[PDB]
Amino acid sequence: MRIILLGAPGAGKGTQAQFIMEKYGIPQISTGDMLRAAVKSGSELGKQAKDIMDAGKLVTDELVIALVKERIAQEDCRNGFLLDGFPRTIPQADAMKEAGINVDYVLEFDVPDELIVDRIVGRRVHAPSGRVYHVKFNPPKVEGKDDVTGEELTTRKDDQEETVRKRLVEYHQMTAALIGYYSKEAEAGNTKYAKVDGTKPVAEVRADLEKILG
Ligand SMILES: Nc1ncnc2c1ncn2[C@@H]1O[C@H](COP(=O)(O)OP(=O)(O)OP(=O)(O)OP(=O)(O)OP(=O)(O)OC[C@H]2O[C@@H](n3cnc4c(N)ncnc43)[C@H](O)[C@@H]2O)[C@@H](O)[C@H]1O
Ligand SMILES: [Mg+2]
Ligand code: NA
Repeated sequence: MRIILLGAPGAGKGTQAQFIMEKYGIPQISTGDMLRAAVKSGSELGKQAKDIMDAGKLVTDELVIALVKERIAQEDCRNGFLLDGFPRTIPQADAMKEAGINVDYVLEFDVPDELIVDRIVGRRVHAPSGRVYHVKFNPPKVEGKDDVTGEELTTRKDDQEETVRKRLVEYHQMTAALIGYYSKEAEAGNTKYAKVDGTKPVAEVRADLEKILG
């Protein structure tokens, strides 16, 4: 199974990705996670993203296309994968088409703009795994600690309010058009498309997605 997650910043894509990965045993391909990891490790492919992400801007198409192409060539992607943050622009989507990368589901996470800032400012992450928490809405069992590894959670450098607002502008300017893109693909029978209410509690969004994915 191959899946794309669409939605504004903070819509809950990464949170729900964890559950989908487990049930269907496919890896999460998170371009945000991959870019942050490249910056942290000083990897030649992706370290350039540091200043761009801090500015709340999109990394160039060619860089993230290269990162994704490298990542889905791995053997753990041979029987399916979950795309989380990719594609993020029309050219990124067309690059997938050009490469002949078909998907089975495109899942849109709907959340009002007014909820995004207070979600992201409370976000805490376990970088090695991609797991994320919220200090109020979805906290760890032990404050500041990853539930699975017990390792110390961190705060992303680009998660302050002003940077979030810039990300939201970028989204509406560049990324929202992917709804129509994959809605059109679905009408052609090239994939299924489904929209969920991302304001529901985490477990209910999970249940709604499970009902769609069967
Ligand atoms: N293809 C690409 N092309 C170009 N540039 C790219 C790129 N991909 C990345 N980049 C670059 O990387 C930068 C950062 O991008 P990115 O890594 O994607 O961060 P983002 O834009 O802020 O949005 P996320 O996808 O991380 O949020 P999410 O939808 O996964 O929600 P989450 O589960 O975390 O949840 C949010 C919070 O709410 C909580 N939460 C989750 N679900 C619920 C719920 N139902 N109820 C209450 N709280 C919830 C969570 O605990 C969490 O705290 C970009 O600006 C860009 O520079
Ligand atoms: Mg994500
Ligand atoms: Na398909």
